Formats: sequence, structure tokens, C-alpha cells
Amino acid sequence: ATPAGPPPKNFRLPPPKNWDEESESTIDKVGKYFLMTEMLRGMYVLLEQFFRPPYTIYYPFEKGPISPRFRGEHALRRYPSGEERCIACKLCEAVCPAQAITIEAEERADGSRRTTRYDIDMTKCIYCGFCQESCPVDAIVESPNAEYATETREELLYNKEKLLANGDKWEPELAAAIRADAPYR
Amino acid sequence: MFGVLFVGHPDLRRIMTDYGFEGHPLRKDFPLTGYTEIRYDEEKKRIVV
Amino acid sequence: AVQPTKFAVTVRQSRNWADAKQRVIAAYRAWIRAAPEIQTMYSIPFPVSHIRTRIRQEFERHRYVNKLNVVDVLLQQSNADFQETMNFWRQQSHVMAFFKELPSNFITGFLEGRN
Amino acid sequence: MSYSQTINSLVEVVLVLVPSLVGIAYVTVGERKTMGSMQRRLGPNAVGIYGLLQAFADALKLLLKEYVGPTQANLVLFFLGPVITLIFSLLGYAVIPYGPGLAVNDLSTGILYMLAVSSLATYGILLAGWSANSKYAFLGSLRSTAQLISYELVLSSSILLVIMLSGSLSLTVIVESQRAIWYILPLLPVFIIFFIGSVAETNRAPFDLAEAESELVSGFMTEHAAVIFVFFFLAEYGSIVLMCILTSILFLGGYLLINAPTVEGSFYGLSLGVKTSILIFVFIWTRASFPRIRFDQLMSFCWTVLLPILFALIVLVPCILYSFNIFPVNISLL
Amino acid sequence: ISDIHITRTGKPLIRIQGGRSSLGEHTATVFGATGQLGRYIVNRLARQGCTVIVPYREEMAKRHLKVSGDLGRVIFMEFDLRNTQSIEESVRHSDVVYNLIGRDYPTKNFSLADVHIEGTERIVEAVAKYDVDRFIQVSTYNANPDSTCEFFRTKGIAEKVARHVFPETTIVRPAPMFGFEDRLLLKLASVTNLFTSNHMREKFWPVHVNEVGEALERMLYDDSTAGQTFELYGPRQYSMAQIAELVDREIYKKRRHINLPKPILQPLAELINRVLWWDTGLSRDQVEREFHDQVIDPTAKTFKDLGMEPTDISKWTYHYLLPYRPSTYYDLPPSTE
Amino acid sequence: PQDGFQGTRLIPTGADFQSPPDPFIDEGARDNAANYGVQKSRSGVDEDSVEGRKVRHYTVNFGPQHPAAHGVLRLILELNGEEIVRADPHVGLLHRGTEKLCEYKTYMQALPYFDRLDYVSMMTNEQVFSLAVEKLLNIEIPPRAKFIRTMFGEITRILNHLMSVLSHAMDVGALTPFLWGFEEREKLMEFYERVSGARLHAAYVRPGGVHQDIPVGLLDDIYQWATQFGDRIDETEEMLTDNRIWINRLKGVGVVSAADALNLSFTGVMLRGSGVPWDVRKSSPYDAYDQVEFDVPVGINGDCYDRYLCRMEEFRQSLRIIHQCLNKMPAGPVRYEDYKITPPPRAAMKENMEALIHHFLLFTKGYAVPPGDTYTAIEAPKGEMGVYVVSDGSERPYRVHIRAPGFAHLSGFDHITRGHLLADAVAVIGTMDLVFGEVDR
Amino acid sequence: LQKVEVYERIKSLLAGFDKVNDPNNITETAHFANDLGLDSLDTVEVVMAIEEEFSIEIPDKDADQIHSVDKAIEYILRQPDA
Amino acid sequence: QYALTTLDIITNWARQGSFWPMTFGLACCAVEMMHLSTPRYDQDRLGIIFRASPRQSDVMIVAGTLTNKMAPALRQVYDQMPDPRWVISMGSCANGGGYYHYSYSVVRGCDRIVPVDVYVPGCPPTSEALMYGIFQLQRKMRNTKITRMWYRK
Ligand SMILES: NC(=O)C1=CN([C@@H]2O[C@H](COP(=O)(O)OP(=O)(O)OC[C@H]3O[C@@H](n4cnc5c(N)ncnc54)[C@H](OP(=O)(O)O)[C@@H]3O)[C@@H](O)[C@H]2O)C=CC1
Ligand SMILES: *P(=O)(O)OCC(C)(C)[C@H](O)C(=O)NCCC(=O)NCCSC(=O)CCCCCCCCCCCCC
Ligand code: SF4
Ligand code: SF4
Ligand code: SF4
Repeated sequence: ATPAGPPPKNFRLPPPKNWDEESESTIDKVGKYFLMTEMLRGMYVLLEQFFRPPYTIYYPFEKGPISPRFRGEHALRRYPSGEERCIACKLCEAVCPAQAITIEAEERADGSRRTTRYDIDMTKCIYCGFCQESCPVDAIVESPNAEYATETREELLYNKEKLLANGDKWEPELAAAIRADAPYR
Repeated sequence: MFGVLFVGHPDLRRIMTDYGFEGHPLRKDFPLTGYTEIRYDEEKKRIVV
Repeated sequence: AVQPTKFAVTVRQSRNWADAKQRVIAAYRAWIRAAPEIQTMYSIPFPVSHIRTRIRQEFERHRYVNKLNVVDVLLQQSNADFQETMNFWRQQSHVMAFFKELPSNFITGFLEGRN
Repeated sequence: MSYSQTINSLVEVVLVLVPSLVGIAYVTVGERKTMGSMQRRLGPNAVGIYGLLQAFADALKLLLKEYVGPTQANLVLFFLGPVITLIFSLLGYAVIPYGPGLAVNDLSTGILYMLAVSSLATYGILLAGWSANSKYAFLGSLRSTAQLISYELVLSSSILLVIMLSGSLSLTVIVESQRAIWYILPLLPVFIIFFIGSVAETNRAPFDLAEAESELVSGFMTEHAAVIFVFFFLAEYGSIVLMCILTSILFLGGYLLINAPTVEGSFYGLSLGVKTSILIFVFIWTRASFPRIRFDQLMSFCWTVLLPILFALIVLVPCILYSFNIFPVNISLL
Repeated sequence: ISDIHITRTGKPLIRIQGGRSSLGEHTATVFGATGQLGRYIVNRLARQGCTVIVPYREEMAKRHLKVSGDLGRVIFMEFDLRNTQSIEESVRHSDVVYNLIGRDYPTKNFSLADVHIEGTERIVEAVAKYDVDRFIQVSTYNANPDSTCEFFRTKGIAEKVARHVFPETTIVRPAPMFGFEDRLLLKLASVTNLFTSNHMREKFWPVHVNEVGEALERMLYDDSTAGQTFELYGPRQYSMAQIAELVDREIYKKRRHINLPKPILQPLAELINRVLWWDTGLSRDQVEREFHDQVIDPTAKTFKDLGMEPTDISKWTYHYLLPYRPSTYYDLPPSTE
Repeated sequence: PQDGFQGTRLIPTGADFQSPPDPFIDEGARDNAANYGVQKSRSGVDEDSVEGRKVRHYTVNFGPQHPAAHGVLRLILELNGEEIVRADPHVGLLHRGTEKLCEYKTYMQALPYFDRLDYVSMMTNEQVFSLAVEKLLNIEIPPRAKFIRTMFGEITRILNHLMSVLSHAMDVGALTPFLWGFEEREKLMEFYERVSGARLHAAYVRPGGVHQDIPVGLLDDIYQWATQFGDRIDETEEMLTDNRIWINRLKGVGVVSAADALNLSFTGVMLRGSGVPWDVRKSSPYDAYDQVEFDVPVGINGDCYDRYLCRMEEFRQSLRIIHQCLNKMPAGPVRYEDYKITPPPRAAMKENMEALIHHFLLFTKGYAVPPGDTYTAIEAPKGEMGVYVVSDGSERPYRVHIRAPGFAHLSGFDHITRGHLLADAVAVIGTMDLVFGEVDR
Repeated sequence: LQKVEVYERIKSLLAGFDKVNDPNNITETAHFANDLGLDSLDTVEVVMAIEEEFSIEIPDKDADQIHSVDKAIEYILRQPDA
Repeated sequence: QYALTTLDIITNWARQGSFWPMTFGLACCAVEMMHLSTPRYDQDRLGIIFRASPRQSDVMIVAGTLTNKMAPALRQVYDQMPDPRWVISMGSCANGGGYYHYSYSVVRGCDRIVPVDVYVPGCPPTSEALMYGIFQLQRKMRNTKITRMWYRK
């Protein structure tokens, strides 16, 4: 048990106190017993909570606070010209810890290295952000969006058509989050 | 997990795996996803393997 | 320490082949004695004859073992499978997963795809 | 009389049952909104304006929810127990004076009537729990039986100390007697003890052992769904209010104030309700303040603390009465 | 049975066999699949990786079916019989169409003639319109256009309409069915079924619903079953009295019935069906079937023609009636008397 | 191996080396009140080995679908009336093969798994895995990372204790303290969601430091929260410490002696409740702990009440440590300055060749960990949390084994609970502070 | 019990067993293995069947001793249940 | 049609206003689930109280990983939940197995076991994301045709 070496000073407890050694008055001890004193204090503490402002917010009219680093649903992003930023390096497919990303690429009609397939199984994803961490060109990002609950699981299998549409819709926040969070990356 | 007997052990039985489970999943030759999977069956009205 | 459960048996090695011989008979007896009790615990709709048939076949697959250290692993597994069954830790789906209610020729296998 | 006997009886029962069943619905919302305030929450504020339609959605949802009759359950008894508990809990409102004699039955023995009706309704809990033939409901019912072996003597002992002062056993006479002083002043220990027993009598927290959710899943009502569950909830919350009314009848002067008949009769009704509503708050405040007691400890608390003190008062109190020449006349007067 | 199926239109289907992740290659549409039979055909098709369109009416009652198959396998379409478009939208991607739509009793918007004749008419006319390979319509036993029972007559005329429009129809005539959630064994163990016109002495060859779903699965694979007519009945003949005897032996309850004279009961039964919204088991025609007896029409293929041997209802009483045993007799073994 | 085929020498067993006690000084047949006639075989006539295998005690499945089960435990209880004669906890209902899945991941890819073991103590679980890999990497993480990891280590400790202590009070029947303390934890998950992007599974603490640096307003907001958290501890102190129903539900309950608590593999409060002074942050200082002052709460009776008093003291000691970390936060990097181990800044990866090659290799291959094995242990909020990592010299671990405090604690459940009532079992589940992500792994 | 009574039921059971070589070989002094052609597991089933019919429990020590019909008869008389 | 809609309105309003989920939870998604019962979101302010028994429950939220050892128990308590009943799948593990999808002991999505009415994304979904999925389910109740369904048959 205790450390080797000299035993801790005063580690041995003092000898037990007898009933007639407890220095509490009978009037106090009996009063506390019969008057339920300590539990009246607890009742009172609830009373002053009753007259304190509540903590509650009125979701969805009010929303709790989220940061620029918040990790929500995925979106594929474009350059200011409308060209896709994704170049099919496959780094995010490799680093994924849950194997939720499946990518197929080719040379495009104009000789460009672009994806032909881009799927995220949103029921396999763990929402860690490792895929946006690894992107060389800021293509895959996680939006600040958390409200995208669906009726079926097929609605959670995102193809490139769904992910580009997400970036096309959410670009103003995705840009404002990257702006606010880039220097720390 | 590995299948090592401990002679003298009182109450040596499975502690981690499913009840009818067969195999030792931390063995290297045990495949990552195993051999079986379960589903609820509509015709039999139970979980089947 | 914590109490071993109702059918918990201490893990011990077989002294000789006579020891193993007597233990295997004890385990087979204890299983077929319990088949009526398994049927009503797990609401088996088959008769107890089928349940005892399956117990016999499980023992028969280890019939031709001539190694004490393989038998004792096997006597371990049956002890845990017996204890697991009698204390009702497993459920009906597990017990029915145990009852199954490959192509018989090359040509049959070939024509359907492999099997 | 001026109109029919049956019509007078009809509208009087309605004026008692209907406002009480409305009052029961609001105690359930009020408890949820009161604890939330103590819990820095809001409570129901979206089922109706300010959440004032929440109990009705809960009630309506359950009467449209599927009932299940378990295969292992004794089914006639599985339905009989909640029906007994509800009917016999609501019967206790038939002797409440909402004014001098303003009761559905101004019985000469309305205190014994309340003890008989409460005891009979707890037997439904025992029966329904046993009938389910499931472990947790079985363990729930056994706790409810232990609990009545704990609080019934305590209430009966406590009330007998009030009857020594009143001399009547009629609910109006006891209230009329308190025009001299409220019985919470001379009988202050009895008021605390009777209130403690009433919390145990209602299976309210810290004595929610029969239906404890952290020890049993729902105790006696675990197999009960839809209307059967709703029968047990109306019985419990109707029992809370009734015990708060009775505590106000016996210690707080009842209806005593703290067209012309209508204006006066209203003041009695408000005064009883205000004192009842304060005691209803004390219940909810009590559920929010304390941990659950252990059922062994509740039995020992009633049987080695409460009853020994109540038996000594039963000796002491009449000795003070004979000594000061204050035994009440037991004739009809007030 | 093989890894290659070739259909009547001649398209090939290269299959990978096992599991819900594999390729069954068949796109089926099962009308009337939210009933009692419909799940067994849907589970059989779905768990072998086939796409199944499930035309439904009430959303919450279709939900147990999705569990049968993998993602994207079971497709729900919301339809009505009198909505031809929704019928046509549901069968036009398909290589087999199962018609399991029927109702024992008339409703305020469907007579037995309207749900059987006209419903089959629209379904078969869409099968013809989009050239679907196979059409397995399920009729009833004793179906006859010359019958006088509305059930046995109207399901007998839809049989002829289907053949007249799509001659390759596999017509399937099951006997009264037993199984889990069956309206055979569960009614005899119930307490509502107290009224009766005969003395429960009508006879039939009851058939397991599980073996009928299997039979419908095998008709899809045995292409030669097209254009045929199948009566799917059990191994023995029983009366309602013999079946009810088995139920009492199993649940240990000894149920009882109140017999009524048919000129008296039948008018009442037509009132209960017209004044209550739920399936009451009682109606004028269901009383008329109650007095009728099952005849296995020859020249009709059987279970043996699928290479299947049905099992007797007695072997299944313990499995399906055990929920109805009283606690005292519940822990007992199956009767096997 | 081959010799085992036929009969050979029997492998020696603990029964063989048993020794007879000396009769001159032996006093008593039971020096422990745990086995003092509060177990099985204290009633009936015959033992349950022969002629007793045909009968059962009243056996109830306490969980999994149970509130006091707090999740996914199947605790099979044998009741003699309302008394526990035997407790058999059945676990593995949240066993998901984490330790096998880690073998098909790079070391980075396995770190989010540790977020999900004790899933109220994410950043502490991350730390024990980050300290084992850093030891096998033979690297020294910078001072700012060590102070961030100790500060968020104690923010995590407070978060766990809020869930642990107030879930435990909820089981005993006290509802209101749970609600108050969950606003404070709701406050503290902002600090998580501001440095990482997650309220719960941060993936923040990683081998080599932390993923990103704290944002420029975070230290001031942590200090603002710190100036009021003392009042929060006192008002929950105000409903339970002196409550006579709280005292009689926990005092004398779940009693384990000091010498048995060590023999049961107990750690943390389960050990310190029994009077042993032992803290892993005091005995093997890790991160910045040896740079701060804190006290170690130690009980004397080894019961649920002392364990409650030790945990309510750790609220005050964690808040004391947090203040010193805010004061002593140094400048500098938050990642070890080696791009062969930690990812380079995105600026550098887009600007320079050796930064791009290193970014590419760290996210595809991973970094290689020099071969060897290690046991690394930290003072987790639930006890000694440890990891045994075996290294191939490659980029994937050969073996990752997690030593979970609650696995060692739930095993001693029948030892301390047999003889108490059904409510006392509820009391002991909450004092023993179980999360079955770590128990099952 | 009666010796002839506790033997007549055994012959019906033993003949009722599926795969004895021939029902004639059952005598009062017949051996399961040498005569009736029953291996280890078949013999354990036969003692199990005998115990179920007589509604008695045959313990492990004396269960092994029953390798012949006569030994079953003597044990049945020795154990006081029927 | 007017009266049969009005019954549907009053029926669905009750199902919405009294929304009682089972107090059942498997892992860390339950942490975010119990944060809906705490003061910031105060799930009771909308009429949502967690009932322990499946007999008094309307909705089962699968908040956690479904292992093969638990699947019989999840299915058993779902069957024991009375009609009308709903299932919310919360989290990647209950959706499709999540981070443990390639494990030997994990059901790859709870909808291999029970039917599922709404799927919430995230690991963990934020407290508000779960509230958004409960708002989807109540919006589905509010459009559920009960009495007008019978009137079509
Ligand atoms: N079960 C038996 O004993 C026997 C059955 N049969 C026939 O077998 C078939 C399947 O039997 P079973 O599953 O037990 O029958 P059910 O009555 O249980 O199912 C009938 C199906 O038909 C659908 N349906 C009925 N009327 C209509 C309508 N007007 N419009 C659209 N859909 C409609 C129902 O959909 P919904 O649920 O939405 O109403 C349901 O899915 C039926 O055709 C039946 O007549 C014949 C002989 C014996
Ligand atoms: P006779 O001299 O012929 O003796 C026969 C035996 C079998 C003893 C052999 O001669 C022998 O010695 N062979 C080697 C031992 C052997 O057969 N096996 C080792 C025994 S362990 C074993 O076989 C375990 C089998 C599986 C588990 C038990 C069976 C029951 C499983 C579950 C039943 C249903 C549950 C729902
Ligand atoms: S890492 Fe980014 S750029 Fe590279 S393939 Fe993936 S999404 Fe495209
Ligand atoms: S955030 Fe999702 S998609 Fe990206 S790496 Fe992690 S699990 Fe994969
Ligand atoms: S989805 Fe994520 S948070 Fe939820 S149980 Fe699974 S790993 Fe934990």
C-alpha cells in the first residue's frame, strides 16, 4: 500500500472517539435529528435555483454555438472559376479510418486528372475530419451543417453529384470557415 | 480471444464474444470480418446466422 | 473471490486416457440427460430425439482423436457450452442456429456454378 | 326541496368530479414545470400555449395506444387491479367539504371512509403487479405491500390524534373546530409525521419503491400499457391531491379563510385550493430534493421512529386534555 | 437453380446466388404483399438479392418488409387499384408480377367483384401493356365463374380475364392457409370467433403459408410453370372441428362456439360488416363459404409438380399456438398426441 | 506440444502449491466480512453440486435494457428474496473488435478508436495512446502540447466526474444534481468543439502533440468558466454530502479492504477509497503533471460514501490544476517539429517540396514506429488506463491491447456486492463508474 | 418392484431401439457390446433410456457398471423408485 | 372528409405532443441523447419523456452500436413496444455499422434487425441533429393519414 521508506507522517489514524467524546451538544444533535435540518438546507437550495434564469434555448429558432472547425456533412468544392478542385490523388481514400470513401478516376476528355466516381458512405463515416486534413487542394470539406437526417439509408450514400451540389450550395460558409481556420492548419 | 486454456481457473468461459460464437478473433489467421453475420428473418421470425 | 456460476467446472488436465475416456462419457451422458430440459427452456418444436441426434453427431466428429491435449480442449468447450446452455444465457436464436434442419456430384456442382 | 333529487345529486357530482379531474391533469403539468424550474429547465411549453394542453395529449395518446395482454399474465386480474385502483382512489373525493358540509356525502364517519377507500385501492396495485407474472412487476408489487405495512398504521395513528381534539370523525366538524386554531399549531409533530406518511402512502419520492425506475424498470406497472398505465397514473396523481386536501382538512383549517352564497362559497373553494396547492408544491419540491430511500430503511423508519413517537403522543395528548378540562363534547354542534 | 436464367422475352440473367448482397437479377412486383402471404414471397425474393417493388396503400403497415432485403432492393411504390398510372409505374421494370390482391369481405368502396375482377383487369392489362415475362396471379380454392359464393365466383372470373389478356398466366389456387398471423389457427384460438352457422364441419386440405411462398418462388425459376394452373393444398383433409380439436389440445383452453341458423346469422353478419370498420370475420358471403366444401379440381398441377411435399398442420400447432397457452401449461412440451 | 499428445508430466497448478496454515497463531475461520455468510450456500440443505443442480435461486436479468445498467450490461442476479446471493455480470454486448481493427490501421488511423473506449473521457484515452506511441517513437513533444494535454486532461476529468458522480446520484434517486451538472458539461464541450470540431470525439491528442493550436479566445473563456465552477461543486455538495438519505444509501456499502482492492486489480478511486495513497500522475508523472500542485483524495472506509467524497474532491483539484495550466501556458509549437512524424502546416505543404512529400507519406503510408513493445499507463478519470502496444517497425501496430479500469472493476462486483440488497447493487454500479466502451473494447 | 415387471419393459425398450443387430439376442444375461452390438455412446443412451422409463436418476459411478441387462435389473431393484 | 381529417389531426397532435422514447442506449450516441433531456434543450418542453419500460414507449432510438450479442435483445424489446411504434436510428454504427463495419461482431446497421423510420447522421450526431430527426418523425406523424386511410381502405 503506502510508499516504501519512512511511513507517511501521521498516516496512522487517531484512535476512535467514543460516544461521550463527540463534542456536540445534545440539544444540537437531537435537534438536527428530529428537525431534518440538513435536508431543509437542500430544499432551500432548490428554491433559489427556482428563481434563477433557465439555461434553455428554443431550438430550432435558437441554435447552440459551433466553431469554424466544426465537422458536419461533406461537400466537394470548386475554384473561383467553377473548375473542380479535386484531382483524384486518393489521399483521403487512403487515410480514411472507416473506409467510407470510394474513388475512381481517369483522364478527362481534355486530358485533366479528374474523378469519375466519388462516393462517401455517410453511414460508415466517423466524422473525424482526417480526409479534409489531408487534402492537398482543399476539395473535401466537412460543412457546418448537422441537420440532414433522412428517411432512408440510400439517401445517405452520397455520390459526386450530391457532394458537388453540397459544395455549390454551402461554398460561402465553407470559404468563411477555411478563412477563419486556415492559419492554424 | 486467443484460445489459451488456463489450468486451475474456476469458471473459464467466454467473456467478450457472442454466446454461440466459434473461433478466436485475435488470432492472426482469423479474418477481420469473421465468417458469419446475423439478420432478423421475416419467414422464421427470429435472428438467424 | 467471485463465486463461480451454477455449472462452472474447474479447468483441469486429463490424467491419462482412462481419465479422458470417463470424462467424455460423463459429458455425453450429461448432454443427453438434459435434452428434455433444453426443449422446454428454448421452446424447441422438434422432438427431443432430434436434439439427442445432434449431440451424438457433435461427439462423433471428435471420435478419432488420439491426443490427450486435444481432447482436453474439447472437454473444455463442451463444459462451457453445457454451462452456457443450462443457465439460459444463450437464447432461442442461438440454439436454433445450432440446428441446420455442398453439391453431391461434380456435374451438379458444375451446372449451378461452383455449388 | 325545490327541484329534483336526482338532478341536484347529478350536478353536485359533476361539480366535484369534473373540476377534480381537470385539477389532476394540471398537477402533472405543474410538477413537470416546477421541477424544471428547480432544474434550470422550462418544462412543457409547446403542447398548447405555455404547455397547458400537455396532459391532454398524454391522455389522448395512451387511449389510442395498443394494449398488450401478456401470455404469462392472469388477464382478468391484469385488468381488474388498475380498475380497482382508479375507482377506489377517486371515491375519496366524495367526502371532501368545499365549505361547511359542501360535500357529496357529509358522512358522520368520513375519516374512516377515506382509510377504507385508500387501503382498497392499494390492493389493486398488489394484484396488478402479481398478475403480470414478470419479475420486475412481481418485485414491484411486493414493495407496495411492504410500503402499506409501513405507512397505514402511521396515518391511522396520526388521524386518531386529530379526532381526540375534534371529537367527530366528520370532515366538516374538524374544519369547524379549527376556527379556534389550525391543528398544525398544537399538533406540529403530528403534521410532519402525517405529511411524511402521506408521501409514503402515495408512493411518491423519496418513497417511490414500488415503481422505482432506477432499480426496477417500472415496478408493478412494467407490463402495463395504454389505458391500464393511464388508470394507475390518474390514481397516483389523484391520490396526491386527495392526500394534500386531507392534510389541509386536518391541520390547515380546510376551507377556512386565511350570488351572495356564490361569492362566499368561492372564498371557501379558493382557500382550500390555495392551501392544497401549497402542499402539492411541497410534494414536487420533495421529489426534486432527495434521493430514494431503501425499502428496508422505510419499514424500519416507520416502525422504530415514527410509530414509537406516535404511541407516546396517543398517551400524552388525552392526558393534556383531561388536565386542562378540554375534552371536546362529542355531540353534533359544529 | 442454375447460375443462368433465361426469361420468356429471352433476356439472360447471370446470377450470383447467396445472401442479400448478391445478384438475383430478377425484378419482381408483388401486388397485395402487405397481407399475410405477401411477406413470405417478398422475403424469399429479397434475401436472394432480387429487386422487389411493393405497391402499398397504408405507409405504416408496409414497414416490416424493408428488413427482408439489402439497400435499394425493396422499393415501395404508393398506388391505388383505381389509379392505373401507379399500377403501370409499378410493373414496367419487371420480369415477374405477382397478384396477391384479395379481400374476403366487401367494403364500402370495393365489392368482391370490384377488387377481384377489376383489380385483376388493371394489373393484367398493365402486364400485357409493358410485356412482362411472368404473371403469377393468386386466386382461391373452389374458384368458379359458375359459383354462387361471391368469393369463389369473382376470383373465378378474374382467372379467365387474366388468361384472356395474358395467356401465359400461372394461376395458383391455394387452400385455406395456416402459419404465423394466419386467419385459420389464430382465429380458432381467439375469443371473438364465437358465432358460426354450420357446426364447424366443412372440410378442406389446409396448407402451410410458408410452403406456398416457397411454391411461388419456385414458379419463377421453373419457367415451364407459365400458362399453368396450380392447386396448392395440404396432405390431409380436416374439418373445422378437427382443426379446432388440435388447437384446444395445444393451447389447453377448450374453446367454445355459438351456432346460429344460417337464415338468421347471415343477415346479421351482413350488418356487422356494414357497420364496423375492422375485419370482423363475419359477412354474408363468409357465412356462405362456411357452408361450402373444398374440391381439388383435377388436371391442376400440385406441390409435387414443384417437387415439394407439404407438411401436415398438426406438426405446426405447437410453434404457432404457444403464445396462447395459459401460464400453467406454457412450460409443457409440444402435444405430439 | 508434441509431448501433450500422450500423457506426460501434469502442468503445475495453484492448487498443488497450496500450503496449510499454522495452527498456533491462526485465529478465526474468516478474516473477511465479504465471505462472512453473505454468499451462496448459506441456506438450503445440500450444496448445488449434486442433488441441487435441479433448483434455481430467483434469477433476474438486470439489464441490458435498464436505466441502472447505464447502457449495455447484462448483470444476472440471483436473489434470495431481495438479497443478492450471486452476481454474474455478462459483458461483451458492446464488444466490437476494436483491438483487431487497430491492426489494419496506421497509427494515426487507430487514434479515433481510443476516443470511443471510455467515451466520456475522450481526450484522456487519446493521451494514453499518444504517450505509448511517442515512447516507441522516442520523441519529446513540445512544452505547449504538454500543457494543453494536461489542461484538457483535467477538463476531461471534470467531464467524466460530472457524468459519473451525477449518474450515480440519479440511480439512487436524486434527479436535480444531474440537471445542474449537465449545463457545466455542456459548457465544457464548447471548449472541445472550439479546439477540435467535435463535441465528443475530438481526435485532438495525437502522438506528437495536438492536432491544431487552441484558438485566440479560448484561454480567457476557460478562465471565465473557472471563476464560477467552484459554486457549481458546492451546490451539488449541498444536496448530497450531509443528506441523511444519501449517507445511509452509501455508507457501509460496497466495502473493499485495502489489501483486497490491490488483489482485485482496483485502481483510481476504487483503490484510493480503501486508504491507499496512489495516483499514476503522482507516481509516474506524464505530460505537465510534475509541473503542477494538486492534492490526492484518499478515503478510509473503502465504501461508496468515501468514494463519493474522493470524487467530489477531485472536482476541486481538477479546477485547481486547470488554473495553473492557464497561468503556465508557454508559447511554441503544438506539434513535434519533425515532418517525418507529424503533418506539416498546410502552408508549408503547398509551398515546399519536402513538406509535400512528407504530407503525402504521412497520410498514405503513415509513419513507422521503431520495433518493440511497451506498457504505458495514465491516471484516467476511471482509474489506471493502460495500453500494451507491440510494434513491427512498420507503419501498422502489430498488437494494440487496452487495459480498461472498468474491466478490472466489474470483475470484482460479486466480491463486494454479494449479501447486499437489490438497491445496493444499483449503488455499487454507479460508484464503480462503468462505461462499457472500455469494458468490452 | 417386481423382477419380471422391471425386465419386461426393458425388452420392449431395447427391441424398440432402432439399430440393435437382432431383437432375439436380448436375454436376462445379455451384454450390450458383445451381444447387442452397442458401442460406448449407444450403451450410455441405453442406461439413459432405462433411467427415463423407470423415472430414476442413475449416478455416474454406477451408470458405467451397467454393461449388461442383468446389471440393469439388479440396480433397478437396488434403487427404491418406480 | 372534413371530420375524418379532424380525427386524424387530433390523433396525430397527441402522438406528436406525447413523444415517449425508451430510455435505451448502447454507447456514446446515448451521451448526446441524454443531453436532450438536460437544461439546454429540455426535451420535456416539447412533451418528450424517456420511459424505461417498452410497454410505455412510443419510439425506440437506437443510439449505439448493435453487436451480434445484443441484436436478440434489441429485437425483443422492439417487439414488446406497442402500436403505433417508431424507430429512430441515431449514429453511423446503428445506421450502417460505422467505424466497426468490418468487425466480426457488429451488425452492419440496425435495419438488418428492425425497420427504421428516420436516420440521423453523425458520430456522434449533435444533440440538435437528433432533435432535427425527432422533428422529421413528428412531421411524418403530422402527415400520416390514419382515419382518412381507412376511408380509402
Ligand atoms: N389466406 C388464406 O387462407 C387464403 C388466401 N387466398 C388468397 O391469397 C391471397 C393472399 O392471402 P393473404 O395474404 O392471407 O390475404 P390478406 O387479406 O391478408 O392480404 C390481401 C392483400 O390484398 C390487398 N388488398 C385487398 N383489397 C385491396 C384493394 N381494394 N386495393 C388494394 N389492395 C387491396 C391488401 O392490402 P392492404 O393490407 O393494404 O389492405 C393485402 O395486402 C389473397 O388474394 C387471398 O384471397 C385464397 C385462399 C385461402
Ligand atoms: P467407446 O470406447 O466407443 O467410447 C466412445 C468415445 C467417444 C469415448 C471414443 O472412443 C473416444 O475416446 N474418442 C475420443 C474422444 C471424443 O470422441 N471426443 C472428445 C470429447 S469432447 C466432444 O466431443 C465435444 C463435442 C461437442 C460438444 C458436446 C455436444 C453437444 C453440443 C450442443 C448440443 C445442443 C445444444 C443446443
Ligand atoms: S484527397 Fe482531395 S483532391 Fe485528393 S482525391 Fe481525395 S478529395 Fe480529391
Ligand atoms: S471525416 Fe469521414 S470521410 Fe473523412 S476520413 Fe473521417 S471517416 Fe472518412
Ligand atoms: S456512432 Fe459514434 S458516437 Fe455513436 S456509438 Fe458509434 S462510435 Fe459512438
